[PDB]
Amino acid sequence: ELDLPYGSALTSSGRISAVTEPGELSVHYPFPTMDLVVLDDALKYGSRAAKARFAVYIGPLGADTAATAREILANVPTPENAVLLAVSPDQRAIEVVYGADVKGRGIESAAPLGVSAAAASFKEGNLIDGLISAVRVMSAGVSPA
Amino acid sequence: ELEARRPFPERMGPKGNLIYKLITTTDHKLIGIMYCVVCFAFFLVGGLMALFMRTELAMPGLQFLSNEQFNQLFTMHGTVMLLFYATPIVFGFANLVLPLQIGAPDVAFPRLNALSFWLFLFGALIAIAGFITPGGAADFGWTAYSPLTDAIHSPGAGGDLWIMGLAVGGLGTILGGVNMITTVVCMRAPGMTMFRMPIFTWNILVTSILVLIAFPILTAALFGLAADRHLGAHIYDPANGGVLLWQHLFWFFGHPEVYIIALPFFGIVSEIFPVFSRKPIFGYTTLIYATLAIAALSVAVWAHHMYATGAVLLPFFSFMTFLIAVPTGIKFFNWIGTMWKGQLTFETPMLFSVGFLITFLLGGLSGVLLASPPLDFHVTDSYFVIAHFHYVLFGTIVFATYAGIYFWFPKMTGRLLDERLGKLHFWLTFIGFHTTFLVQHWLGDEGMPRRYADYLPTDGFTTLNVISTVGAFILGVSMLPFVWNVFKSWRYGEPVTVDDPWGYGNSLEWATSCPPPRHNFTELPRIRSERPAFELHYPHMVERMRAEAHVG
Amino acid sequence: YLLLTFACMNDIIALKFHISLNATTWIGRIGMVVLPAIVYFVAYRWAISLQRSDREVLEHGVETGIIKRLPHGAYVELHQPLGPVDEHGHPIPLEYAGAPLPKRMNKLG
Amino acid sequence: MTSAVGTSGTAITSRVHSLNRPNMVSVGTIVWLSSELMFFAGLFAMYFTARAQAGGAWPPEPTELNLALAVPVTLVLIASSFTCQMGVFAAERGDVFGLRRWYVITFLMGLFFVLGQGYEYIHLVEHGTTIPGSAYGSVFYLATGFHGLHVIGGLVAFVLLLARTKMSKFTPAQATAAIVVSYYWHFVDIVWIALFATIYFVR
Amino acid sequence: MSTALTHGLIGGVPLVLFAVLALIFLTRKGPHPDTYKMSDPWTHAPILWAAEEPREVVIGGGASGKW
Amino acid sequence: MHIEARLFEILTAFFALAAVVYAVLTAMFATGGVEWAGTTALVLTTGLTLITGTFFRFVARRLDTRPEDYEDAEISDGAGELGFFAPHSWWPILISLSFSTAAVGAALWLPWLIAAGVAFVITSVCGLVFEYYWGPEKH
Amino acid sequence: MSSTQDRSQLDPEVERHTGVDVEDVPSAEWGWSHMPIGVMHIGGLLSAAFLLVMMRGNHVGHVEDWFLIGFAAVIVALVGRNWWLRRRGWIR
Ligand code: HEA
Ligand code: HEA
Ligand SMILES: CCCCCCCCCCCCCCCC(=O)O[C@H](COC(=O)CCCCCCC[C@@H](C)CCCCCCCCC)COP(=O)(O)O[C@H]1[C@H](O)[C@H](O)[C@H](O)[C@@H](O)[C@@H]1O
Ligand SMILES: [Cu+2]
Ligand SMILES: [Cu+2]
Repeated sequence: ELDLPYGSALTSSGRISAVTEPGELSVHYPFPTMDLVVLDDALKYGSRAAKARFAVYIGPLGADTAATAREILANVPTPENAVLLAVSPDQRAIEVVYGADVKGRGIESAAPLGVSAAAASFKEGNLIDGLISAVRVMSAGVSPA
Repeated sequence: ELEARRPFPERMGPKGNLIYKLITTTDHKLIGIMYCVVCFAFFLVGGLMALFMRTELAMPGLQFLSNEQFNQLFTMHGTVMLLFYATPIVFGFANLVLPLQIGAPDVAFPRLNALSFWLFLFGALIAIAGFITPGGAADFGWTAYSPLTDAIHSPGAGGDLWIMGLAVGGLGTILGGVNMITTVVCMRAPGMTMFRMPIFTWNILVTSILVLIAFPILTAALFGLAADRHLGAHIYDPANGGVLLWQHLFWFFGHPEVYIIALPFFGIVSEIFPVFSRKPIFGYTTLIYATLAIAALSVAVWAHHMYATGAVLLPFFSFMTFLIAVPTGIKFFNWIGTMWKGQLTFETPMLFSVGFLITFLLGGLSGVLLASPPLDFHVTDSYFVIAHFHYVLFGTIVFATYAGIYFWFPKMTGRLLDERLGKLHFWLTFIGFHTTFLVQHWLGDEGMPRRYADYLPTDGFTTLNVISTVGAFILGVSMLPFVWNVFKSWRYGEPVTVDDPWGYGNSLEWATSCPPPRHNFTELPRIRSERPAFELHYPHMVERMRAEAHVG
Repeated sequence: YLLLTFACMNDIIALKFHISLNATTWIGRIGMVVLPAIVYFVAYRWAISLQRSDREVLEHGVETGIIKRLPHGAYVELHQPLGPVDEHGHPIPLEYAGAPLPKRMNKLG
Repeated sequence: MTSAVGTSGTAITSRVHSLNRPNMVSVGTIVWLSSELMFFAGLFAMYFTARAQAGGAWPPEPTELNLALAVPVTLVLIASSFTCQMGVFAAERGDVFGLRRWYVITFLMGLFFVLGQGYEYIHLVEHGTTIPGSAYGSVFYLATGFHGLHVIGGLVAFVLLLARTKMSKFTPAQATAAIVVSYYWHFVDIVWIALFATIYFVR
Repeated sequence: MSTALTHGLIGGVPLVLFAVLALIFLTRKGPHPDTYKMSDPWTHAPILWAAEEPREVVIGGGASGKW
Repeated sequence: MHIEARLFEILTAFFALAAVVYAVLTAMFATGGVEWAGTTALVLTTGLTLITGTFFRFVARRLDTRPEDYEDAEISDGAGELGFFAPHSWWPILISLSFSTAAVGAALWLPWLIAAGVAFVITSVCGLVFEYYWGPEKH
Repeated sequence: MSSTQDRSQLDPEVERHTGVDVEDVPSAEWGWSHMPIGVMHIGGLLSAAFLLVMMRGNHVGHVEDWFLIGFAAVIVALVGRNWWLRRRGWIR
C-alpha cells in the first residue's frame, strides 16, 4: 500500500485527501485548458442526443488491443451503453469499443467512420481535435432510444 | 485502478441552479460567495466614485463636477468602502470559511445569515439611493457631525436615505455578529478546544464581539438623528449637549467599526503565512491574546478622533491609543517571526499578504505619528489623515481581501486562478497605490485639508494632486485583471481535484474537498493541535512538529 | 404592466419618493424596454431553478436536521425520502408528476 | 414512505442538545440582548447629556412628571417578569397549557404597560412637552418611547410564540423558543428598571 | 497645470504601466503544462475521460485503425 | 465549555476598569464635568460583557466537560445527532424587503409606508418563525 | 411520511424531439420550455435599437443620451457576447 508519494493520507474513511505544491497543479493533463473544454462540450452537450456515456481513453494499451479496451470499458460507470474510444500514441492504435445496449442504434457504420474521422486528424498531429472529430461523428451516428 | 472523470469540470453549471438558490440560501458558503460578489460590486462603485473625485482634484478648478456632487461623492464613497464594503466582507469571509475552520456543518443560524446578507444588500441599495434623488445623497462626510446633519443643515432626502440605509446595514451586520459568535462558541468540531481553533475564527469571535459593542450605537445615534431630523427632536441640538453627543458615541461606534474592519483581515493574513512559510504561525497563543489586547482597548480608545475639538480628556485617549498601537505591533512581529527562516514561495495570496505588511507598517507608523495630539493639532482632517486611513485600511481590507480571495478561492469554487494575472494584479495595485498615497502625507503636511472640492493655483501643491491622480487611475485599471481573473477562473480556469491547492494547508478547513460538500465534511480529521489539516496531510511530521515547537 | 402603472403615478412617486420627475419618467421610458428583458431572464431561469429545486427533492429526500456519522466525522442532512427506499442511504427516485412536492417534513405528518 | 429516514421526535430538533451541550438559540439571544443593551447605551448617553446641560430646576416647567402613574406600570411590568418566569418554569416541565396561561397573562399586563405608557404620553403631551418642544421632553420621548417599541416588539414575540404553541407539538426546541422569548422580555424589563430609576427617581 | 499634460498623464501612465507590467508578467509561461506533442511518447499516466451524461460489462462491439 | 466565561471575564475586567477610570478621570481633569456620553457607553459595554460572560458562566457551571470542548477527544466521542438547521428558506429575503420598506418610509418621512413596512415586517417575521411549524392542511 | 405518490399521464408533446432536452431543463415535456434563441437575440438587438431611436424627441438634456448609449451598449454587448459564444460553441 502506497498513497500519493508526498503529502497525501487516507482520511477517517476511504477518501484519500492529497495535496498540491503551491505553484503546481492537480490534473496535469498535457492538453490545453480550452480545447478539452471543447472535448467535454462535444462529449456532453452535443452528445446527449445519443444516450451513451462516450468514454475516451488515451493511455497505453500494450497488449491484445481489443480485449484490453473492452476490459477498460468495464469501469466506465455504466458499461452497457458506453462507446469508448481508446487511442495509444505509444502504439498508434485507435480502438472504438461499444457497450451492450448500444447495439444496432446507428452504430455499426459509425464506428469505422468514427475511426476514420479520428485518424484523419491524428496523422496531422492533433490529439484533442482528433478526439473531438471522433466524438462529434459518433454523436451524429448513435441514435437515442 | 483508474477513475472515470470528466476532462474538465462543469464550466458554468446547469441552466437554473442558482437564481432560485439565490433567494433561498441557507448554507454559509453561497451566502459568503454572495458577500464577496456584491461587495466587490460595491467596491467597483466606490472606486469609480473615487476616480470621479480624483478627476476633480487633478486641477484647481471645478472643471469636472460641482461642489455639492463632490461632497456627496466622498460621503457615499466612504460608506461604500467602510460600511458597505469592509463591514460586510469581515463577515463575508466568515460565511466563507469559518464553519469550515471550526468543523461546523453549517453556520449556527442558517436563515439568519441569509437575513444578514439580504438586510445588508437592502440597506446598501437604499443608501446608494440618494443618487436617484435630485439634490443627491449626503453632502456631509462619513463622520456626519450633528450640527451639519440636523434637518436645518443638509435638508435633502439623500441624507435621510443614508441614515436608514445604515440602520438596515447595521442591523444586518449585528445579526452576522450574533450568528458568527454562536458558531464559534457552540457549533464546533468535537476534538478542538478553544485554543486549537484557527486564528481567523478567533479574530471573528472577537470581531463579532466588537460588532455587538459598536453597531447598536450606530443605530442608536442614527435613530436619534432620524428623530432629530424628522420630528425636530433636539437631541443633537448644537446649543444643547449635542455636538459632542454625536462625536463621543459616533466615534465609539466608529473606531470599534474600524477595528472590526482590521481584525479578521489580520486573521486572513495570519492564515496566509503558515501555509506559505511552510511552518507554524509564530507565537500562536501570543496572537490569541493580542487580538483581545487590541480589541478590548478598541472600545475604550474611541475619542482619538476629537483631538481638534478640544473637549476630550486628551492624555487618556492619547495614552490608550499608543496602548492600542502596541498589541497590533505584537500581532505584527509574530508575523515577521512566522516568515522567519521558513521556505517562502511568493505565489499570489502571500504576495498580497506582504503588500499588506508593508502598507500597514508605514500606515501604522503614521498611526503612532498621528495619535499624539500636538502632532495631530495640525493634522486632524488634513490629507495626512486620509493617506493614513487609506495606507492602513486599504492595506487591511483590500490587500488581505485579495489574499483571502486568492487563497480561499480554490476551496470555495474548486478552481484555481491564473497566477500570472494575479501577480499583474498585485504589482499594479501596489505601485499604483503607493503612487497615490505616498505623496498625500507630504500633501497633507503642507496644507491641503480633507474633503475639499478644489484649491488654488496660487496655492501650490498641484503636482502632488496630479501624481495622486496618476496613482489612483493606475489603481482604477487595477481590478481589470481581478475581475478578468475571477471571471475566467469560475467558468474556466485551472481546476483542482485533490485537497490543498495551496500545499501545507492547515487550520481544519483544508481537510475537505475543494468544492466542499453540502454541510462541509465527509471526513473530519483527528484534531490534535492548531494545524490538524497539516497533521492529516503530513502524519510523519507530527513528532518533528511538536519536538521543536518551543525553543524559538 | 407594473412599469406602465408605476410610471403613471410618476407625478406622485417623484413627489414623495424624492426623485426628479424627468428622471423617473426616463426610468419608465427605459424600463419598458429593458425591464421586460431583465424580468424575462430572471423569470425563465427562476422557473427552471424552481423546477430543479423540486427535482432534487425526488432524487434526494426532504431535508431535516443534521446527524453526524458515527465512526468518522461527517455531516449528512438526514434526508427523509418521499417514495420507496432501497436498502441503503438512497431511495428509489420518483418521477415528476406536475404536483407540488412538499419540501418541509413540517408539512408532512 | 417506508417508515422515514429522519426518525426523530419532530421535524424540528432542539437546537443541538441540552443535557451535555449548551443551547444555541439561548446563547444567540444572549449576545443579541447584549447588543441591544449597547443600543440602550446609545439612548442613555443621549439622556445623561442634555441633563448636564440644563441647570437649576432642570426638568422644565411644562413637565409635571407623573410618578403616580409611572410606578404602578413599573410594578405591573416587574410582576409580569415573575409571571413570565413562572411561564418558563412551566415550559421546562413540558406542558403547553402552563406555558400559555402565564404567557397570556404576561402579554395582557405587558399590553397594560404599553397602554399605560401610551396614556402617560398622551397625558404628558396634551398639557406639557412635545418631542420638538423641549430637550428633556424629546429625550424622555425617545429614551422611553423606543423602549415602548422594544416592549411592543416583545409583545409581538409573545403573541407570535403563542400561535406557534397552537400549531405544533411541544418539542424541546419549542421550550428553547419559550426560554429565549422569556429572557428577552426579562431583559426588556430590567432595562426598564434602569430607565425608571434613571428618569423618575434619580433624575 | 497645462490640462493636456495632466489629462494625458493620468490617462496614459496607467495604460503605459499596465502595458509594461502586462507584457512582463503575462508573457511568462503559465503553470499549465504544454500541449502533447504527438511525436513524443506518452509520458503521462493513463487517462479515462468519462461523461456523466445519463446520471445515475458484457461486450458490445469493436473497431480499429492505425492513423 | 469553560473558556468563553474567562474570555468575557477578561473583557469585563478591562471594560469595568476603563469605565471607572474614565468616569473618575473626567470627573476631574475635564472642562465642565463628567462627559456622560462615553462614560455610560463604557458602563454598558461592561454590561454587555457582563450579560454574555455571566450567561456563559451560568452554562459552564451547570455542565460537565463538553465532549466537544475536551482536549484529547476523539471524533467518535462526540458524534451524535446535532439539532435542526434550517434548509432552503425564502423568508429572509422577505424580511429584508419588509424592513427596507419600513426604512425608506422612515427615511422619506412617509408614515403610511412606515406602518405598511412594519406590517410587512410582522407578516414576514411570522412567515420565518412559523416556517417549520405549519402543520399539514386539515382540509 | 403521510404522503402518497403522484402519477400524472398528460398528453406529452413539435413532439418531444426538437427543443430542449430533459436534462437542460428538468421538465421539458410538461409544457412549452424553449424560446427559439434568434427571437431573443433579435429582441435584445431591437430593444437596443429602440433605445437608440429614443434620442429623437423633445430633448435638451444630453445627460440622458449617455444613459441611452449606456443601456444600449450593455444590451448590444450582451447580445454580441451571447451570439459569439454560440458561434464558437461557448468558448471564452
Ligand atoms: C482599518 C482601519 C484603521 C486602522 C486599523 C487604523 C489603525 C490606527 N489609526 Fe486610523 N483611522 C481610520 C481607519 C484605521 N485607523 C479611520 C477610518 C479614521 C477616521 C476617518 C476620518 O476621521 O476622516 C482613522 C482616524 C485616526 C485618527 C483620528 C485623528 C484625525 O482625525 O486626524 C487617529 C489618531 O488618533 C488614527 C491613529 C490610528 C492608530 C494609532 C492606529 C493603530 O492601530 C496603528 C498601530 C500599528 C503599528 C503601530 C504597529 C506596527 C508597527 C511596528 C512594527 C510596531 C510598533 C512600533 C511603534 C511602537 C512605534 N486613526
Ligand atoms: C475603506 C477603504 C477605502 C477605500 C478602498 C477607498 C477607495 C479609494 N479612496 Fe476613499 N475614502 C476612504 C477609505 C477608502 N477609500 C474614507 C474613510 C473616506 C472618507 C469619507 C469622508 O471623508 O467622509 C474616503 C473618501 C476618499 C477621499 C476624500 C478626501 C477628500 O475629499 O479630499 C479620497 C482622496 O482623494 C479618497 C482616495 C481613494 C482612492 C484613491 C481609492 C481607490 O482604491 C479607488 C477605488 C475605486 C476603483 C478601484 C474601482 C475601479 C473602477 C471600475 C472599474 C469602474 C467600472 C465599475 C462599474 C462597471 C460598476 N477616498
Ligand atoms: C421597487 C424598487 C425600484 C428600484 C428602481 C431604482 C432605479 C434604478 C436606477 C435609476 C437611476 C436614476 C438616475 C437619475 C438621475 C438624474 O437626475 O438624471 C436625470 C435623468 O436620468 C435618468 O433618469 C436616467 C436613468 C434611467 C434608469 C434606467 C432604468 C433601469 C430600469 C431597469 C429600472 C426600472 C425600475 C422600475 C421599477 C418598477 C417596478 C418593477 C417591478 C436627468 O434629468 P434632470 O435631472 O431632470 O435634468 C438635469 C437637471 O436637473 C440638472 O440640473 C442639469 O445639470 C442637467 O443634468 C439636466 O439634464
Ligand atoms: Cu480611530
Ligand atoms: Cu475631525
